[PDB]
Amino acid sequence: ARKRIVVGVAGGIAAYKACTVVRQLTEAGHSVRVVPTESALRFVGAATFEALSGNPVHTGVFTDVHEVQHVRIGQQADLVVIAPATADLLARAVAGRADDLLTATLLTARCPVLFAPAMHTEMWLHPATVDNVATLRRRGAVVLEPASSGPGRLPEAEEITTLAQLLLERADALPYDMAGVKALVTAGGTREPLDPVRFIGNRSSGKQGYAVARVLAQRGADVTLIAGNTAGLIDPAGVEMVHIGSATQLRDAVSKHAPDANVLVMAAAVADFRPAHVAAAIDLVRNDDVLAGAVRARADGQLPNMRAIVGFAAEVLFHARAKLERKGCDLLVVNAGWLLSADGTESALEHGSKTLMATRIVDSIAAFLKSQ
Amino acid sequence: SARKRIVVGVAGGIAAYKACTVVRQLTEAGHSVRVVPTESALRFVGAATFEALSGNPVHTGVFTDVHEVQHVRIGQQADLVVIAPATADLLARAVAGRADDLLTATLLTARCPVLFAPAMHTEMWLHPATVDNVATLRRRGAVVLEPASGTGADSGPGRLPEAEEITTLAQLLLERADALPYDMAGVKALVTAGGTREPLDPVRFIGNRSSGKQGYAVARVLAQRGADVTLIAGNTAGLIDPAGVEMVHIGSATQLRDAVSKHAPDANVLVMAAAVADFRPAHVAAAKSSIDLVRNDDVLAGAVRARADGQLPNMRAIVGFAAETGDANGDVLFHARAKLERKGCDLLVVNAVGWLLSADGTESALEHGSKTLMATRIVDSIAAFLKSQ
Amino acid sequence: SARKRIVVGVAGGIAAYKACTVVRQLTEAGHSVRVVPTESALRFVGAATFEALSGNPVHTGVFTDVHEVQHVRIGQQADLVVIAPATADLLARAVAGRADDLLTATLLTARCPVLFAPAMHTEMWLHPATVDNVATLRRRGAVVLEPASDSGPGRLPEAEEITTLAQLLLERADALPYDMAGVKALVTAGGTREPLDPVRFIGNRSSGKQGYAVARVLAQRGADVTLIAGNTAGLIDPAGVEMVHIGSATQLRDAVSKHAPDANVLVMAAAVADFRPAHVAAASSIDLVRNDDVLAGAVRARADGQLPNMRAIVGFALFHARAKLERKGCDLLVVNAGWLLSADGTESALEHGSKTLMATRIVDSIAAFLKSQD
Ligand SMILES: Cc1cc2nc3c(=O)[nH]c(=O)nc-3n(C[C@H](O)[C@H](O)[C@H](O)COP(=O)(O)O)c2cc1C
Ligand SMILES: Cc1cc2nc3c(=O)[nH]c(=O)nc-3n(C[C@H](O)[C@H](O)[C@H](O)COP(=O)(O)O)c2cc1C
Ligand SMILES: Cc1cc2nc3c(=O)[nH]c(=O)nc-3n(C[C@H](O)[C@H](O)[C@H](O)COP(=O)(O)O)c2cc1C
Ligand SMILES: Nc1ccn([C@@H]2O[C@H](COP(=O)(O)OP(=O)(O)OP(=O)(O)O)[C@@H](O)[C@H]2O)c(=O)n1
Ligand SMILES: Nc1ccn([C@@H]2O[C@H](COP(=O)(O)OP(=O)(O)OP(=O)(O)O)[C@@H](O)[C@H]2O)c(=O)n1
Ligand SMILES: Nc1ccn([C@@H]2O[C@H](COP(=O)(O)OP(=O)(O)OP(=O)(O)O)[C@@H](O)[C@H]2O)c(=O)n1
Repeated sequence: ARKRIVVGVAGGIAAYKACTVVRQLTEAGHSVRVVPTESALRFVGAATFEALSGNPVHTGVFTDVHEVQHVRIGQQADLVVIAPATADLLARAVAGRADDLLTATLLTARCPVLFAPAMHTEMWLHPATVDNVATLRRRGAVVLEPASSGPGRLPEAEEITTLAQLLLERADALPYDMAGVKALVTAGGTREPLDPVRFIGNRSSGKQGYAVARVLAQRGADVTLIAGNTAGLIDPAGVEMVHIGSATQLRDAVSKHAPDANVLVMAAAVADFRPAHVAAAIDLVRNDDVLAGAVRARADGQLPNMRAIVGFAAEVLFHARAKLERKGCDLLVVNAGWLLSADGTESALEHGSKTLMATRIVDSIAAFLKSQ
Repeated sequence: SARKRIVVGVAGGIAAYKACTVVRQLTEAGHSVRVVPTESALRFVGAATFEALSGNPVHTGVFTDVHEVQHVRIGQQADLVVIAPATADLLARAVAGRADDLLTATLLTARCPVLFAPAMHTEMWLHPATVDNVATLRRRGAVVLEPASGTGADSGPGRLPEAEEITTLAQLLLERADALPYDMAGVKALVTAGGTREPLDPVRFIGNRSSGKQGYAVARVLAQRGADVTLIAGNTAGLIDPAGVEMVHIGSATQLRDAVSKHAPDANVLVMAAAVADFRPAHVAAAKSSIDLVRNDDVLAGAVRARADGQLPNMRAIVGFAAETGDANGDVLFHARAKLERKGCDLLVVNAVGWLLSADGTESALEHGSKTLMATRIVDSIAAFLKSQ
Repeated sequence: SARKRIVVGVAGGIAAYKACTVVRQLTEAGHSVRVVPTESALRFVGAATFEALSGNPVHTGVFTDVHEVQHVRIGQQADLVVIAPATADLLARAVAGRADDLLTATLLTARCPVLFAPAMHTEMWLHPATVDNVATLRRRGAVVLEPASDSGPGRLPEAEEITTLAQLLLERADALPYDMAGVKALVTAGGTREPLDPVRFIGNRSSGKQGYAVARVLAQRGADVTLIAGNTAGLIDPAGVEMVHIGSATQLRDAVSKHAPDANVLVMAAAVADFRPAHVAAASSIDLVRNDDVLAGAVRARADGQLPNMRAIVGFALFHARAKLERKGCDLLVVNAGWLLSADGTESALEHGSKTLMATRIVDSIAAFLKSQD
């Protein structure tokens, strides 16, 4: 259960944010060794990383040579996380440099490698960085899309920790395969009002919707995410946020952005009905099916971009295979998980995290779009 | 003059003390050696060791003795640059084109053959960045030796080849700059080498005086040019296993043919350079004044006939070896072409106890030189033939 | 465990990069090795090198790790201390009883065997201060390897030699007394090659190791050794041993003839072939002839007073064994399939171990026989 993680820290202003990544990985029961660059010590000192990780902090290969630390750290690692990954670090990782303990450890690691780049937009968008990021991606490393006045800010420490424990559970979880895919996602419970202060709502976290949006984003999809009431979820890096209120405001937001979308995933738990009298200081009216309405602009001919629609269902193997054909979605998800597509294929989602399940969902979407 | 100027670059690997004997052997062979270590190499082996072994000063940066314009004169005057060990860091700097210490600045300056001898932990060696860099150095004209694998649990490639292997591959490039193109990639080659031992008893036996140097040389040259080489060796003159070849040790000629028949199906090229014993001893006792002899099987003929009977499909080139002393009944090329059509070989190496003859009709006079230089002429023709077939 | 603890000390000679191969070899043999360099050795080989090979920390003075009592525990837990190279300066400090760095402090506290492998320029080695210091260390119970051979003596012996002798002292502490000073010895080793024609021949699977061992142990105990070698398993010349190679068994007979006069000990350890082929073809069924018993030829000349100086002859290869010695005429006989029979009837069972170990027993028996007539 307790995995061995290396946390590489390169020399960026965001280095103090790695402290939080180390503390959380440690709180989750994991064994963390911090390997900073020399230039990271100009930002956070070895003492801080030594107290948070509980293990010694060294920057070069020529210390504790008797314990062969330049190979053993990488050979025994279950994951390598670099946060922040500077342009310089990425440039060295691509070149295959091994001139400090962090880059030598990268060459030795035969485990998943997660870069969380952080830098100024101009650096991130410079053609050397762009090619370097592409090369690391095609070599099998995960390079998180940074957050956004432009792109380049380090993703929040929770997003990095979550994606780290994801790769610990499933090494192939985040291939850079959904490039060029545009995706509108919905998540969170909607709030149907009856008062400028009071309302009716439900208990959905939004986590699985957010999880699916995050996994799409970190696999290359240009994601747009319309959220309602969430369990205080913070926005995923690189996804465009559109916050909404009512189950009606959800519909308008969908039909505002859905034409540009290539893929749409209804994870929102929209409430069935809706009140009709809103006193400014029990008259319900049943709300429209936003998912089912999408399949119809589908047919009526104004979604010549849409190539996949996925639905979420609440708990029976065969009892649900009817719902996908009836609802007209390209595939449907349900957990008491099981995934069912419109080609008859069905698979049971082995138990896991909302993000781990989100990867199975995003896998089944990629396969569907291949079959076209 | 036969005295060449060698630059020995030493990068920061555990193997740096092995570079010491490399410089000792090259100076003992009359060459003039300048050692250019990286700064990290100095934490493994001291400058004083290299100054005493080479007799020349040892510096790591370009800003020393800039009056003697050493950052260019050191490269401009070298006949060979050898890097041993070449670390993953150093290969990466050479590929990027860095010139930030004296060694890498010498690499941009040198116009002579350039020999890297990598040494690393296997995981560094198989890392995609390392393998891309090795490919780029090779496409750019450098020779990058395939490392050794010397075990049980911590085996795998990445070990520095033995100094003798490095020094004799260094001398090869001093003699022939184009000796080691990476051209045999994708071919599997089976090589026999050495003499055989035909037992009279457990203790005594009949044998010949074969050193094995010929076959080992072609195995080595094949390995260092890309081939996945297997080497069936009998008795040799204490020859170290070449870097990157699978080794199989046999005692007798019967034991050789069983070993050849065991590995020939996976092979693309077979090199019969082993001096195989013509006749055996009739009775093998168990302890100890006229001993009878029985003829052994012609394993080389055994392979061509099995090939013509469809039992060796992926076999594409069978090269035999022949010893020669003078020509009277015809010329040497006349009798060799007859020996080549009769045995069914694709290539015949006639040893002047050089001549290279080919089933395509090619013939070539091998000039005198080192056994390893002759192996490159041989491997050239094995390549030339495979292009034809 | 068979895992013994070895201290390899390294002093500041050009030969320090050769100690790296000693450390690796002792480590491949399963032992735990702690390298203790002098400060001036770090000018030649870095601490980082010795750390990667030894797998153990590398320190140079006594004040590091004072908590885990290293100034003393490094010596009093060692099973062997080998110094390679041992410079003149190190030998002088060891004789003085200096302890001003970790290596010298370790030497004063060790109670196991101590093996010095000196290496230096010949003028340093033959300077009277060094000569005296080498004699004091030998007198005091240390083993000081005679170094190898500009062309003079003082080269570090090969690593394989040092590790061989290191593992020998791990098996027998008293194995290399400096007892055979002045003795002229001549040894034969290896198999022999009787040619049929210029390229073919008939050989035997003799390694030469057992004969090389006896020549090595003799030279490192004080003797001047001439080794006549046949076909060996690619063996390296022992340091301090005039080498003479031979081919056929008559070429050996010819070689023992030239050199046996000057000698005081003959160790007929070669596996000489008894039969030679009928004729050399210079290019069926092979008839053969017989070769001279070299050992029996050797006892005859001694018996006819042709070898005045030779005081001991040893043969090789105890039901009929005691009779074999009396029939051979040899002074001692080594029987392997060990047992060592003497020319005064006393026999001893050489408990089988390393070849070099039983070589020290063979030299033991030679030593007692030479002191018999002294
Ligand atoms: C205050 C400050 C903040 C920096 N932030 C970043 C950054 O966020 N990303 C980046 O690539 N470089 C950043 N740099 C530049 C790096 O310090 C520089 O590239 C350095 O060599 C670190 O690389 P390394 O940690 O991989 O060795 C910053 C520099 C300074 C002075
Ligand atoms: C004990 C030890 C052994 C090492 N061995 C190697 C090696 O064999 N190959 C390698 O590429 N790197 C090795 N390294 C990593 C290098 O020391 C490091 O990459 C160094 O910066 C290489 O730089 P250079 O280009 O100056 O050699 C080793 C490091 C240590 C501590
Ligand atoms: C390149 C060089 C090689 C040397 N080699 C030896 C040597 O092999 N033996 C020796 O006794 N002194 C040698 N010396 C001289 C010194 O005595 C030696 O390096 C050092 O001072 C001895 O100190 P130590 O006790 O640490 O060995 C050498 C000096 C140099 C500069
Ligand atoms: N007002 C609503 C309510 C539900 N949804 C969508 O409908 C699906 C689930 O509704 P349904 O087809 O009725 O199946 P259930 O799981 O039973 O519905 P519920 O959410 O109430 O559990 C989800 O994909 C959700 O996006 C919708 O379109 N608009
Ligand atoms: N029993 C044997 C003996 C020889 N060979 C192969 O055949 C070649 C030489 O056979 P041979 O006809 O005896 O060669 P010659 O032309 O007579 O020259 P020489 O024997 O002196 O080498 C060598 O390549 C050897 O590898 C073989 O396969 N089987
Ligand atoms: N031609 C020979 C053969 C034997 N020896 C010596 O004799 C010893 C071996 O004894 P040996 O009598 O040859 O052993 P056996 O196998 O019994 O041989 P033999 O028929 O002679 O008894 C060795 O020291 C060896 O060097 C010798 O001097 N010359």
